[PDB]
Amino acid sequence: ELTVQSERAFQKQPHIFNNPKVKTSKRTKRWYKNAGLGFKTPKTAIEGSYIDKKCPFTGLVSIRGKILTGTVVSTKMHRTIVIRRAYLHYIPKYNRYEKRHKNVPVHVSPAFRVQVGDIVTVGQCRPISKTVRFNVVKVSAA
Amino acid sequence: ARGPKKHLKRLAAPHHWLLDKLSGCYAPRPSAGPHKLRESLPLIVFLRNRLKYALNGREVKAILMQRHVKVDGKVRTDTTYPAGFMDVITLDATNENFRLVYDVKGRFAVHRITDEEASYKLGKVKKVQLGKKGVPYVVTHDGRTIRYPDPNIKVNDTVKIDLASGKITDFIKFDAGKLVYVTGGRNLGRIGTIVHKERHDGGFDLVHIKDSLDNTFVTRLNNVFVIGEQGKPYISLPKGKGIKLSIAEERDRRRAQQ
Amino acid sequence: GISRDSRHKRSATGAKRAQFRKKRKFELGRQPANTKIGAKRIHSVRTRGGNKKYRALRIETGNFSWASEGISKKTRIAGVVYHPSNNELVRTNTLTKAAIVQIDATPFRQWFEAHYGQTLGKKSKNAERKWAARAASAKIESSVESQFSAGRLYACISSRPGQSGRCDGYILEGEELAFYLRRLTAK
Amino acid sequence: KQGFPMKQGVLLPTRIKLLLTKNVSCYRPRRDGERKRKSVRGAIVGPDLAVLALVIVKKGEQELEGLTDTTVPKRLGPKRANNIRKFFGLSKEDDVRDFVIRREVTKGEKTYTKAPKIQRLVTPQRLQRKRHQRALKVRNAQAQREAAAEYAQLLAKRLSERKAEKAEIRK
RNA sequence: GCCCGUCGCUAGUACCGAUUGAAUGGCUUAGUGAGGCCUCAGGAUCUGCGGA
RNA sequence: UAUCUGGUUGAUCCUGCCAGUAGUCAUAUGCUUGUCUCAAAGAUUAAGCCAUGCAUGUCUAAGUAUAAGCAAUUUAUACAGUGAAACUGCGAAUGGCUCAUUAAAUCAGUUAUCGUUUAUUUGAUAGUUCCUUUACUACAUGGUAUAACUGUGGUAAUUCUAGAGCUAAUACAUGCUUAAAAUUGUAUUUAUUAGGAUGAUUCAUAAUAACUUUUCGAAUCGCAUGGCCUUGUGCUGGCGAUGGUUCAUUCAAAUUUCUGCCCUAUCAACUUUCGAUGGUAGGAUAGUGGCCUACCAUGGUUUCAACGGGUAACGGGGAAUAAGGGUUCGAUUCCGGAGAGGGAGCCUGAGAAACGGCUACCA
RNA sequence: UCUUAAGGUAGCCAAAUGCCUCGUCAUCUAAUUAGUGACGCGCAUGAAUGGAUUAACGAGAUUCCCACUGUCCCUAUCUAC
RNA sequence: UGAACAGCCUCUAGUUGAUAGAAUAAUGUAGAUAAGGGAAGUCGGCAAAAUAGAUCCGUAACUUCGGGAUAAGGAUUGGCU
Repeated sequence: ELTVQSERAFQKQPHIFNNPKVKTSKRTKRWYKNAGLGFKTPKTAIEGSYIDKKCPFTGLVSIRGKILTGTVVSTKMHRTIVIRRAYLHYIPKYNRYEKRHKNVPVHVSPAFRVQVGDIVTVGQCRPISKTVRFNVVKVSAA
Repeated sequence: ARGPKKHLKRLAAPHHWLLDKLSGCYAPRPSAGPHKLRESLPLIVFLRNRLKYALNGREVKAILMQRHVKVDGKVRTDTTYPAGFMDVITLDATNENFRLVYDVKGRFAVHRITDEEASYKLGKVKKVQLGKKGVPYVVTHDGRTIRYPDPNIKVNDTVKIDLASGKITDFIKFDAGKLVYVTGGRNLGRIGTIVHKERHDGGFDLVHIKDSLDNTFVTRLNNVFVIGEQGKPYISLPKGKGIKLSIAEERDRRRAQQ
Repeated sequence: GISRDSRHKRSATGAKRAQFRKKRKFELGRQPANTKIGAKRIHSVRTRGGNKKYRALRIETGNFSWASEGISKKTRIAGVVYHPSNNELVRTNTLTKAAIVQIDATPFRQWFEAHYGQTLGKKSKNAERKWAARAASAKIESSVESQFSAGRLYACISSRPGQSGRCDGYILEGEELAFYLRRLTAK
Repeated sequence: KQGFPMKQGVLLPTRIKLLLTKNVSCYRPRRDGERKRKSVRGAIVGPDLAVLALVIVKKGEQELEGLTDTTVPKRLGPKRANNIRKFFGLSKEDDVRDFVIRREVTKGEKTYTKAPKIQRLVTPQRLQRKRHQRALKVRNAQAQREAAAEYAQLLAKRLSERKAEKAEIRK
């Protein structure tokens, strides 16, 4: 999207009150956190204008469980991407490996600018959508 | 399965109960209590098969009902009360007094104690919170809850609880040197001292435990139970003092004490 | 009963899942409350675990909070004017969460007059000293300034009448009030 | 005929089946929650009836044999204390243990009076239980207050120790 | 010496085959749609302006 | 216990299969049949149909007993012991059986609940129940039923019951004895504020303004009957059982991360009308979630085998046979699923889509 | 073996061409000289005196099926002239 | 109105001409309707009935690949805001 307040509703962090009766500085009160496990919260998640209630840093979604790494293969959806987690399955009888791949839809916060082919690390969270269960926490590309 | 399960079969019973596999279809399913269904010793198996006092379940029930038997400081009458790790079971009519504890093989021992020690028990504080009205409280591994603990008492410590009244007699912290009781895992019943922990994020924490004979092993922090100072236990340990010698060493000891 | 299981939805790969188990109570859904206005009528629905839920219909009044002041008063509901999900709820005057509604202004107006001693639109010594201490508090923004003259306050409903039985809400203010007013006047 | 009772409320001269729930006539449930579809008859009186049960709201000028001429006395008198008080016109303070109905029963030659046990009857047992409840609550109140004060003093001592440690630090 | 195929008899197996062939099961468009449930009402009757 | 042998030829050397050999908690069957221990056993075809009779009922000292029952008030005039019948509370959602349906479904290992419900057990836990703010309260304590019963009956018939008169509660609908310590409980909901622990949180908890058709905060029961005198049926007083809100515990439940399944291209494109992938918002849920709904973008899977089809396919722990590799089987004693002829709906309950529970259709 | 100039080949058929004939078998129906599919020693089928098949088309001929109805069971009534 | 120099009604224009009056018998000619059944009628579904416009969905064998096709089979249809 382009404008912050796009949908038919007003986008704001729940239980965050601007207190419009105070003329303080910085003209905003954004609620963030640190996801833990050493995952650094980006400065875009620090200072940005979006809301994305599903963001692990600003939204009310907590990262816990399996931490995974993949390479994205699709970014056409809205604030959601699909990663191809390649792995080598092992057949015991023939005592050698075979190539296999899995696609796990992973939710992406606007704090990152992801591109097809990058390598992104994600973490398990509560079911975001029917198939989406993870959120991206770091990207890597060059 | 459209509700709670109220039956247990002999094969599905935990192995350390040491029930035989051919006498009866079912096993005594523990009722709800301070401890889990596993890693807990029912009074029926502590009497009928451990102490051999009663020959049948009906006689175990009669013993329980005439109120000779009291776990911790309170009399128990249910046939299959889940007496857990450090629970003290009295049997005041025969003047004995046991504290449950794991032998080095990994089973509930029949270790007997005196009343001067039965007047207390230890518990690994498993959670610390602030309850209602801002009051802090601790909850131990046997579901027992104590309000208003010392602020220095944190999770993974041990709290000494008087059976007369739930109150913190003292506590043992979790740090290098403390003697610990490995309650869980492949080292069920082993006793040693802590040299250092690992403290992984998210994953299960790890501790490196060495014993009197310097046999270093590793165990998850969820399966340890610190019980006293360095070589200074706060409880009396069963025979063997939590040292597991090899199979050949056990055979040699058996043949030498034949 | 309405089933909440995903065993009936098509798989992510378009695979038609097969009927595995008959429907179950621990995944049952219930019909929407569709709470209207006037002549409070709350039906109690038992929920799993022996809990109680207040399926509200025809609610009369609700507790609405002025977040800048911190106070909250019971107030009669004039009616919905904008709903982000569906305009049908606006048309039929349905009370659900995040509904932008008009409510009465007299309780909040009287509270403002008795707490700060000012007026919108248009006596004891302790009262005068209190108003002097609370001076420059009539700096309330032009939106609500004209709102109280209009006699109705725009508030967002923050409760779930189909769940809690109450239609509690909070007064629109500042940026969000301006956004919702712009949506109303977008023509 | 066929023994289907007339249901109070349904307005039709026929026999129709309803889902009879709890607290309704013509159906005695056997299980908690069960509702069985029985067959009843309408409140409309019709030629299809076999017996019609009537109650004499006002007696006529001539009596009947197994009727107003003859009365059958109430089998059991009041059993609760206040029911006995109201039925005998007792006041707030009269004893009720002596007015109780002493029904005479004779096993052959041995006769004895069986009186109902009085429930809701104030008794030293009940008063003792009430006093015990009061004592339990007040004891609990004292215990909680003293424990709260003790932990407050312990926390104050701990914070004083923390201040002493802060003073000791920084040389 | 061996051996091939047509034809003739017997037996078995499968195939094509008019019959808009026939059954059994699964899914499903469309039409009809019981039933319990939620809900708008209806309020017999019973009870102290009310309640069920 | 890392082994072979007979068979194409006049004879030979090979490929090659047929056959022989041995095992099978692998079945049937034929013949024959003394003893001991042990023991499978209507799965295969028909999850086909079922006569009949059983398999879920249950009480103590401790919910209600004036049975017009038994035995006694040798303890008692309200009762006192036992006790049918019945109301009440629990359980009947466990167990047992079968393997039909199921091919990322179940299931196994491994994860999460910072994503929720949880009867019961265990351990803690309601001076604010005068708050509608000191009699709403009768508080030496409150109200009405109604069961059980007698009598009148209907039906060929059912674990059918109507009309009448009785009567209790730990059944229902109410309701105080809480002083008053500070600064007004708890429960619900909304908005605002601070914030010992975790890797991490809007967490735990606390403070405000209120809302609530209002939850809970003991009118229950059995024993022991003791201490204080200003001796009154006064004041205090033990052992318990039952009940109760919140939190924790336990028994669990529901979802959930990764990985893994037989044969099929004579199944290559599939999902996307009207849910498909995702976003916003709301309902719904016990709770997350396209679980459902409205608006919006056009997405999601696939030759690393999708979608479709078959399975004589419940999955696993495991079984038989094997130098090493492996092959075949696993209906079935244990774990987890699913079913009660098919299918759906639902009451009660903490727990059911429950079938030895109902509702309807089909057979 | 007689004989012709050659002796009906490919094909097709009780066909609009088959006397016997309502041929024989199957299907369609309760019942079928009808329809269709087969069998062909075909009185007397058959190759631009064109053979066979053929999508579409047909105010052509024929059979069956669904719907539909006074065609009929079994008739009755109404209006105009 | 409607797709429409279709059908129906009206404007300018033109006619109101066709022997007429009274009754409402049979049989007629033309138009119709019929309960239940639904071709059993008859040589034969002859006559009649049924469907029908538009939008959306769905559409087989066969094929000369162009068609078959409006295949078959279903749903909606007004007014007003």
